[PDB]
Amino acid sequence: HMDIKACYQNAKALLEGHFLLSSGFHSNYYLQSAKVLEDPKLAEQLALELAKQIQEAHLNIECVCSPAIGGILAGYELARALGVRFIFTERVDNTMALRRGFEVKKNEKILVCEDIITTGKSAMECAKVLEEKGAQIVAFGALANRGICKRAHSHLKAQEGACLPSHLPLFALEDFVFDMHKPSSCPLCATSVAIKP
Ligand SMILES: [Zn+2]
Repeated sequence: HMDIKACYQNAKALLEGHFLLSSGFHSNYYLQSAKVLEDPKLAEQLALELAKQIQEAHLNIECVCSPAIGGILAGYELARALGVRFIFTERVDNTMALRRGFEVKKNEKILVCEDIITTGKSAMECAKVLEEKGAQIVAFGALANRGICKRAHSHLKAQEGACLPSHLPLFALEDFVFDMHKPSSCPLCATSVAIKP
């Protein structure tokens, strides 16, 4: 229904250039999700669209959790759209932890939401914190997917670097598949220097 790519493009959330990503791969694009989430009206509309997919799955989500900082707004709007509670994990002494008095009930059905899933590494660190507290991780969610992890309802395949488990669904609005080059085989490196975004 919502034109996802046009939303991100109009918001100037799509940076074109030469970037060294967290996976070690070089790309001609980078996504700045904060440029979309800056607008609560856009964030709500995207979260309502995401919730439709989640509800079709009948997973009985009781709580949405996000790893701080970037995943916070997306997960929070998703929790509002689902009519459930929202909690977040944060890095304390360089390790993911659940603070702020947030508590998890034993076997609480939690969806781990991010603003964007690249490798799914931060989402996995968040899920491990919750599982150790007795929670059941039933799904992963994101507004945008980088085509590294496979999302539900897509004909794309999971790639090298994917960290999310194969037995749990990932729900995302769209796949933002960019050129991914190995650093020793990057065509952009011939013309410019790759910078960390
Ligand atoms: Zn390069």
